[PDB]
Amino acid sequence: MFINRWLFSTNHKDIGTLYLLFGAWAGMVGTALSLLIRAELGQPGTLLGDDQIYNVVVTAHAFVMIFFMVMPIMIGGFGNWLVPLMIGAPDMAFPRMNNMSFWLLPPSFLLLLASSMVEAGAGTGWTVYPPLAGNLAHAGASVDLTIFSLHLAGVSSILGAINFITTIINMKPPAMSQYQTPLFVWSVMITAVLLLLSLPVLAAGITMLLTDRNLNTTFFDPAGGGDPILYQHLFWFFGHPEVYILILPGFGMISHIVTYYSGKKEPFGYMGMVWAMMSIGFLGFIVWAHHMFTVGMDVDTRAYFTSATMIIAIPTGVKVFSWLATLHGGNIKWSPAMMWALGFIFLFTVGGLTGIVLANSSLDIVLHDTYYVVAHFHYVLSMGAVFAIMGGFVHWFPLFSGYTLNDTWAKIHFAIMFVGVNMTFFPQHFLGLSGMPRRYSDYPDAYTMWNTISSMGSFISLTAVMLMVFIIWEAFASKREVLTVDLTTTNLEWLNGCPPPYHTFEEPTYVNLK
Amino acid sequence: MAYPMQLGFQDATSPIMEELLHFHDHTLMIVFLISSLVLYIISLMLTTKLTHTSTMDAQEVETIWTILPAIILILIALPSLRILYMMDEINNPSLTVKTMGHQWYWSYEYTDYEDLSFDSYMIPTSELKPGELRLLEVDNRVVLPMEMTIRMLVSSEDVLHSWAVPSLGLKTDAIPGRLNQTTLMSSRPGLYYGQCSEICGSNHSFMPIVLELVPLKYFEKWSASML
Amino acid sequence: KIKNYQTAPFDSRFPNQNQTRNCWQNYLDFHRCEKAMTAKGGDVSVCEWYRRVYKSLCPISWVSTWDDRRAEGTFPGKI
Amino acid sequence: FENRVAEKQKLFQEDNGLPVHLKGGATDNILYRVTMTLCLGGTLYSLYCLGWASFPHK
Amino acid sequence: ASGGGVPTDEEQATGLEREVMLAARKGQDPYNILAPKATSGTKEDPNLVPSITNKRIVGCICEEDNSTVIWFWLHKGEAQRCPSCGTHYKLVPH
Amino acid sequence: ITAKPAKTPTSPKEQAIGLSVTFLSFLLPAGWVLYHLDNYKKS
Amino acid sequence: HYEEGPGKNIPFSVENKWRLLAMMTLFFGSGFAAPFFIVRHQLLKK
Amino acid sequence: ASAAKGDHGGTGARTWRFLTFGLALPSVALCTLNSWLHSGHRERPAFIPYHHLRIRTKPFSWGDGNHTFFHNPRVNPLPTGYEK
Amino acid sequence: HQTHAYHMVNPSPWPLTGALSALLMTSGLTMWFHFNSMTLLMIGLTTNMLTMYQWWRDVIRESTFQGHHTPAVQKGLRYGMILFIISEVLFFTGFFWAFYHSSLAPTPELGGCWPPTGIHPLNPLEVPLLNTSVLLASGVSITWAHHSLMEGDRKHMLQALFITITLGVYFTLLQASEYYEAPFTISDGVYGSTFFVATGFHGLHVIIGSTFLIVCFFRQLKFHFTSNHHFGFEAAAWYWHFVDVVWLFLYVSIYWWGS
Ligand SMILES: CCCCCCCCCCCCCCCCCC(=O)OCC(COC(=O)CCCCCCCCCCCCCCCCC)OC(=O)CCCCCCCCCCCCCCCCC
Ligand code: HEA
Ligand SMILES: CCCCC/C=C\C/C=C\C/C=C\C/C=C\CCCC(=O)O[C@H](COC(=O)CCCCCCCCCCCCCCCCC)COP(=O)(O)OCCN
Ligand SMILES: CCCCCC/C=C\CCCCCCCCCC(=O)O[C@H](COC(=O)CCCCCCCCCCCCCCC)COP(=O)(O)OC[C@@H](O)CO
Ligand SMILES: CCCCCC/C=C\CCCCCCCCCC(=O)O[C@H](COC(=O)CCCCCCCCCCCCCCC)COP(=O)(O)OC[C@@H](O)CO
Ligand SMILES: CCCCCCCCCCO[C@@H]1O[C@H](CO)[C@@H](O[C@H]2O[C@H](CO)[C@@H](O)[C@H](O)[C@H]2O)[C@H](O)[C@H]1O
Ligand SMILES: C[C@H](CCC(=O)O)[C@H]1CC[C@H]2[C@@H]3[C@H](O)C[C@@H]4C[C@H](O)CC[C@]4(C)[C@H]3C[C@H](O)[C@]12C
Ligand SMILES: C[C@H](CCC(=O)O)[C@H]1CC[C@H]2[C@@H]3[C@H](O)C[C@@H]4C[C@H](O)CC[C@]4(C)[C@H]3C[C@H](O)[C@]12C
Ligand code: CUA
Ligand SMILES: [Cu+2]
Ligand SMILES: [Mg+2]
Ligand code: NA
Ligand code: NA
Ligand SMILES: [Zn+2]
Repeated sequence: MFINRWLFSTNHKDIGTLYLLFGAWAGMVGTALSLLIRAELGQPGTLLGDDQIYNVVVTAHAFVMIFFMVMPIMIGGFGNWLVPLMIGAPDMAFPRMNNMSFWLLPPSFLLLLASSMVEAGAGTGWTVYPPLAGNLAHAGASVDLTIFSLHLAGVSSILGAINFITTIINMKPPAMSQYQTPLFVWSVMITAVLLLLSLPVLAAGITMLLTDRNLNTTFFDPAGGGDPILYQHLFWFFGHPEVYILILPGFGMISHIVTYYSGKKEPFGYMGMVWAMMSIGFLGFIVWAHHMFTVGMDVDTRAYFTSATMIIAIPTGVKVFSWLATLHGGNIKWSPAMMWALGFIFLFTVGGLTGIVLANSSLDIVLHDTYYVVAHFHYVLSMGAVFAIMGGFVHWFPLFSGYTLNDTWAKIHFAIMFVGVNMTFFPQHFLGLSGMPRRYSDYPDAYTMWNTISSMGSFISLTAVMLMVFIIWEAFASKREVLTVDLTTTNLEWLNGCPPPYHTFEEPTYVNLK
Repeated sequence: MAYPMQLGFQDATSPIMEELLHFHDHTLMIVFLISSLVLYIISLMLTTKLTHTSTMDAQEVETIWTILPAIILILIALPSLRILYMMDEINNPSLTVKTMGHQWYWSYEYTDYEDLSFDSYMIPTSELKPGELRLLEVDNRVVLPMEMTIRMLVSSEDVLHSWAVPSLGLKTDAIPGRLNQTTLMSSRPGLYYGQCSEICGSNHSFMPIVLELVPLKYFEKWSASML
Repeated sequence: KIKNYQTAPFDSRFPNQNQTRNCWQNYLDFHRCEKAMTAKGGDVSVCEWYRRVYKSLCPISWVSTWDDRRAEGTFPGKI
Repeated sequence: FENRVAEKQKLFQEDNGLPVHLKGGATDNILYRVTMTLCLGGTLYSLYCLGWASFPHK
Repeated sequence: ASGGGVPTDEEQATGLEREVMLAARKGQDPYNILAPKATSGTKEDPNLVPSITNKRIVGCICEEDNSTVIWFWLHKGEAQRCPSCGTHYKLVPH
Repeated sequence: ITAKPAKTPTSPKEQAIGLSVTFLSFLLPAGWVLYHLDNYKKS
Repeated sequence: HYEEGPGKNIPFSVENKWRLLAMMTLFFGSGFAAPFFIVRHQLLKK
Repeated sequence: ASAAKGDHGGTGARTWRFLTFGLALPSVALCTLNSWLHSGHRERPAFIPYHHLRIRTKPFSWGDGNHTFFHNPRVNPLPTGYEK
Repeated sequence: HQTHAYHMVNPSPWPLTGALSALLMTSGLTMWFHFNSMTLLMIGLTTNMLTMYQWWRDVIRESTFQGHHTPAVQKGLRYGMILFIISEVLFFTGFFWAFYHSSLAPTPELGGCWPPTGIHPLNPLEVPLLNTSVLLASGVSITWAHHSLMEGDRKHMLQALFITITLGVYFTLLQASEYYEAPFTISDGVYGSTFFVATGFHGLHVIIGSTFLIVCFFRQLKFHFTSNHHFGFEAAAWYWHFVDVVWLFLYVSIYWWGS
């Protein structure tokens, strides 16, 4: 029964639990990698004494955080747990294919581990640009294992996207239109359309890299008439959609959390929030070359990409102001989840605004490939995704587990984390403006003070992660079983109790049309 | 070069870099304002016992918060694009210099008249003369005439690199098989520093760029002294 | 003998950041011209402009590789 | 050929508690064990190969 | 030849597919494929909510085009009202 | 949210144990590797 | 059929909080330790 | 944009069989003829060791490492030229 | 029990064996490319084929034999197959992008022209045109099969599907012969790279599609399909039209425009 239940699952909740477990474990790996990065930079000189290893650590840090921590937690974990419950469905459309999306990830992760253990690792950047990632500058198996790791993660998410789109379109109650489905369900649907369209292009691109490295193709090799910049276009045609994939389920959870702890039955401006997510998803496909403003493109192309990129601020701002307008007039419950969501709104806004700075290709000449970009995305992506994830975990942990957290401990954990991430990343703006490149194992002496402070910040967030583990233990250790939650009339996922039975909605909800 | 505890951009050495500084001041003011308004409004929403939990109508307020961001974006984009098109307009240089990236050093070619070329390596920390800068000096600097429009052509003989000099507002990727152009104009004599800006392997952190800007007559003497 | 040559001027055929084709075209132009001028009545001095431009713009290793391949019979452009 | 679908419908609807991947009878079990043995053995072999490839081989 | 030899659903559908097909013939919806049409929802004319058991979750879209659905368990016994719009619902077991 | 009283309450002493054990499980292995970095770099 | 309810819908036991603490410590500690040991492995390789 | 054919009234199997045998398979027959007229081998061209062709940055994982997967000795020269 | 129409699937080992097969194939390719051995790759290919066979066998058991494919379940499978085909279109789009990027801006290494110096393309009016007529014809014949099935005509469904499969096999053998006769190779710069990777992935999809049609052929022989319920046949036809449309784009782009 253990193997049948946990290895042969066809249950959306159990598969969601596997994803949350996997993502949490990956989060520990990616955190350890981030601390090694900051240890190398925490004083001038060399710590590891091997900058190829440093580059391998940076590369792995990013792949682990994006592909094994954020997307499995948001889409595989919260998506599988919550989406069928929020639409009253009895499971996902393809419950058995769903289990394969999960089980592809431990092999994917194993292939990434293998990449770093054989030869000298893939010290390429998570972008894996040729020719550095080609078979002369990265000879041997490491880059190919990385490519295969990405193929398996890609198949996992493409099939998961097929599952979520089908579920959400096809398995709502017959009376419920798409404009009666909760915003988190919208956010997953749109994220899934972005994955469906973007990951195959990445797959095409890394497959061409594979064949340049092993079958004597020259897609990216000028000696055969190829072009390194073609790889960049294919990569970023996937990679800009990817960053919106990483935040969109977060936007969906934030809408639910802010609504809930403002004591509201609904988010402010629902159709605007749907519009804004669809607009961000659409614009997210026509901006990718803002990752390429220094490669030598024509001025009119740089002008188009500057302009198109900035337009995304308009729908994003509608969502930010609408969250504020949801708080407006609320009976505010200062829960730990609410704290995470409030920190999200502010830190995501800061990060989005430095993204608008970078959108200006003239200024990006001086800021590209510097710590200003690192600061931008650790605000908007790293803090953005982590705070939405923490807010969602604290809010829904009692649903998934049946047990309550200690709220005081959870607030302490929030406080430590908020200090730690801001001490870590805010000084990196100064390092970027003053010209410190990213992807460096050591820096000119002038940059010492802010690197020292940033590394000290990284340890504070380590203390938070450790505390988070203790807090989860304490909840399972004390076994305070949930009785009731408020606002179930507008939060259907709670209405089958905590945790819900293995099968829910065997008798579907009754919704009439009138 | 950067200096300890620096918060902003290196001092501008070229007119285009001055333009960027003014454009950044303009944009950062907007960033500060919007960030601070969001923070304020969060605190405003959270500091009253008054409530209103029934459905709120959204249409009117959404005109404001699409039109006003649209106007702000236009006020960023107009100076942004003006500077973009300035950088691109015809500058008619008096000198072309090529630089080729390698793992891990730069080489330079001055082939307008004489066929001069040479390699430029970081000085190891153990060899720095007293008072010289760790990770930044090179053995052979890029001698150039000040107050003159110079065409730099950038490429690579192996992996990607990127040739950058922050105080001149310059960063151009060095791509094998491709010859990227940028223009360089220093308002001042002196030494101007930069660092490889596209990850290129083991020693990415250790292949810096040093320009040495001098009056034309001294540039010519130096050129002349190379034959 | 019109010279006063300093460096290659702006060429409206090649107005963007990628200058590869400008180097390539003048390299071809010079060598096509220098071949033509081995007919009866020709001197390579007429080819000088292309020569100065490609020497100014082209990386030395590109010129050297192209020269080597012209001598091997493996140059892929038409001269 | 004749239409024998009804007899397969009777077989696969028999209330014997078997999951669908084993409900055809003893051949299903054989094919399953072959498959799983190859998968788990290959996975063990792949881990062996990682170990081998993780260290320089002289 | 333009002949035959392809089974029909009536001949060969089985299991739940066949139950759905047969119920559709009789105009019944035991598997909840259709959205029910509301009554006036008064106390005298409550919406009648079938269930195989003694409680079922109702979602109430109180006005046409509301995006917010109001969810609650409806129990056997006296009709209950939507906590948002007050329309009445009465469970009819099975 | 409302909840039944803890089935198996975790005293402050019990918490101090779980916290210390948790923190040690992160810190000791990483500490061992980092302490011995120079023993690695010289091999 | 499977067990349901708090502490029964998970692939690890919470019957004993100290056994749990060992499990969680091995679980999260193994993931956190792994990058330090891979770095060690690469530094030691040659 | 519908060719010069023209036969509906309630589409069906009979019409699509008519297209299959009356248009589609005749087209295949005609292209098969066309093709099995212009078949026969062309003069293979002088070998020139162009550096953008016969690329070898890593040996192939079969044979001697220097032959492509569907190598045809009559028309595929190696980096050093045609085979004996 | 349930009173919805959706399918609660029995716990299954095939997701796990499929995921492990993926680990074995990719680590197997790595070992082939770098450590001169096909062992892991052969195990992975074998377990992948075993996984697909048993998984789709079980889907047949669940639907033809157990009745779980209600109209709602079928509707879900229609969406799933359309979405899968869309993802496959985007995969090919990446290869077309690479082709147009290289061919619209030929670099000096090529001769600054397209086709590159030294490349002698196939004549698109010879076997490539025949292949085009073959796949177009099989789109007509599979539509005849579809209508015959809907009209209850077993014999003509089987004839038309047989013709469709025969044309798919003919395409594959023609393409195998053209690969062998081609005077250029995958190592012939970006021309060979784009040609063989793009037509090669397409050829793989022709083999996949043909195999899917063969599965349908045998299921039809065994009377699995009704005149109204036959989604495996509809999915294989959709997939087959997708393979035909990709070919037309390849023919116009790489063979004809690129020659
Ligand atoms: C929670 C705490 C954790 C601890 C870690 C730190 C957290 C961050 C809090 C820190 C509290 C932040 C208050 C504004 C910071 C601006 C500092 C500055 O002087 O910046 C200067 C400029 C460049 O300026 C120059 O070229 C000239 C510099 C010198 C000016 C002349 C005076 C000479 C002396 C200067 C003395 C200092 C001046 C400062 C003047 C101070 C004015 C406020 O650099 C930059 O652009 C860097 C900007 C990065 C872009 C992000 C902007 C959005 C942030 C708005 C809310 C803060 C979020 C904080 C993140 C969250 C904070 C809550
Ligand atoms: C969660 C992930 C995430 C998100 C959501 C974003 C959002 C944005 N990003 Fe960022 N980005 C990354 C993750 C993300 N980014 C990553 C990982 C990289 C680097 C990859 C690498 O190189 O490794 C990166 C890199 C990156 C670059 C390339 C920089 C370079 O390498 O030189 C650029 C350039 O334009 C950019 C711009 C933006 C913009 C304009 C947004 C916008 O969508 C932000 C819109 C939000 C706001 C503007 C705030 C809220 C709005 C209001 C309150 C309204 C009023 C505001 C105005 C009128 C301005 N990003
Ligand atoms: C007959 C019609 C065509 C049918 C298909 C033929 C075989 C293709 C098999 C799979 C095709 C998919 C990969 C395409 C990779 C390259 C193969 C290109 C097609 C082909 O077969 O190309 C041949 C070379 O094959 C070679 O290198 C060897 C190829 C064998 C090793 C391939 C290893 C790479 C596989 C990578 C898979 C990545 C998949 C990722 C999917 C991710 C999804 C998200 C061409 O032979 P040639 O002798 O060079 O020139 C002929 C001269 N007379
Ligand atoms: C470099 C080498 C890389 C190698 C990577 C290898 C990766 C994976 C190993 C794959 C093994 C596949 C095993 C067969 C999977 C069959 C899935 C399937 O057919 O899923 C179906 C749903 O997907 C649908 O329809 C529509 C979708 C059908 C998907 C079929 C499988 C495709 C797997 C590869 C996809 C790649 C993406 C391509 C685009 C880039 C059925 O869903 P179930 O939940 O099962 O059942 C529901 C029941 O009601 C049925 O009665
Ligand atoms: C030489 C061998 C080479 C091997 C490599 C891959 C090989 C071959 C794979 C060929 C695909 C075969 C798929 C067979 C699926 C059979 C199961 C099936 O068709 O199942 C049908 C459901 O469809 C469904 O799940 C639809 C299921 C969708 C299947 C989609 C398959 C596409 C697979 C692509 C995989 C590779 C991707 C590309 C790589 C780059 C069952 O429903 P019905 O038909 O209505 O029947 C019910 C009636 O009888 C009731 O009266
Ligand atoms: C980036 C995250 C890292 C966070 C920093 C970790 C904080 C410190 C945790 C403690 O780590 C321990 O430190 C000891 C030193 O205090 C080491 O003992 C070492 O040093 C001792 C004293 O010299 C000897 O007795 C031991 O045998 C010798 O192994 C021991 O190995 C190590 O586990
Ligand atoms: C028409 C549509 C849906 C309305 C509904 O059926 O409920 C609504 C939803 C969100 C609205 C948009 C958003 O509110 C954002 C923009 C707000 C401006 O005031 C008008 C244009 C604007 C782009 C809106 C146009 C239109 O009213 C939208 C698109
Ligand atoms: C045996 C079967 C009879 C139909 C039925 O069983 O009622 C018949 C009907 C159609 C026949 C098939 C179709 O005519 C198509 C093919 C015709 C080829 O000449 C032989 C094989 C071929 C595939 C036939 C095999 C067999 O004779 C089939 C399959
Ligand atoms: Cu050269 Cu980085
Ligand atoms: Cu982007
Ligand atoms: Mg760069
Ligand atoms: Na360092
Ligand atoms: Na049909
Ligand atoms: Zn109501």
